Amino acid sequence: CGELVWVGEPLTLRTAETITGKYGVWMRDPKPTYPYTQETTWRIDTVGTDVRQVFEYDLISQFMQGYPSKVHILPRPLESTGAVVYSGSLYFQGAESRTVIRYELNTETVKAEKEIPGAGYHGQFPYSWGGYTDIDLAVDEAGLWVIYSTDEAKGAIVLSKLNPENLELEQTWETNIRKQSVAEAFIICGTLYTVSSYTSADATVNFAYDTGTGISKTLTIPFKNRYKYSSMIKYNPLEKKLFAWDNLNMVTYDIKLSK
Repeated sequence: CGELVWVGEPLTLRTAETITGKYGVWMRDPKPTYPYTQETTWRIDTVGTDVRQVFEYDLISQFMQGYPSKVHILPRPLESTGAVVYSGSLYFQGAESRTVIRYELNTETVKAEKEIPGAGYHGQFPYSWGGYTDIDLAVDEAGLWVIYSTDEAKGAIVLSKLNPENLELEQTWETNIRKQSVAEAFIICGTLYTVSSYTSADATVNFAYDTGTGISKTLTIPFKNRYKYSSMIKYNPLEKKLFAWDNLNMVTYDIKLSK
């Protein structure tokens, strides 16, 4: 679980789109929990205002291969498609709010709701590609996180580790990078990494903040994005890959860590 040293070229995901026909924003659980398995996937369709539908699929279904097994109707709409599934629950930001909601998928139950203290929302502290990217939920090898900013932090990235059961903020770190200066961010092995553009063609993983030590540094790892679409990239620690949505396709990026 060392420092990132390389990011691969983006590879189009064809699996879920092939079996289902939907390009959709796809999510997988890095801690699959019975009765779900590694073949289970969830899609948020990105069409419409105040989206509440999450579609659940078994891609090796013995009953209805190709069609959703279940459609969940969330009790609050999504602020953005940047939700995560972790340990059997969907964690999402409620529209027009700084609230994170834990929705248990197999029981359709809200198990926790938490206001992220002081967090900006709805266009106050977006990433550099704009949109409602103020609050970014992330999963890594140690569980669930949230990436945000606050007025007191003057727009610098704040990072909190979340208790997945009750959404308490178990530890917080105020980092030394402005959120609006980077295009997206993700956590790998307890290090926050950010992506920046530095010309019209060229982007890099440009910064690292290690939550274990507090130490940060500039990086220059090439990051080959196809587009500049306001979204959140999500690390999947089970697959050890980054998953991104660009409005056309889901793509994965392979990673290498120093050994």
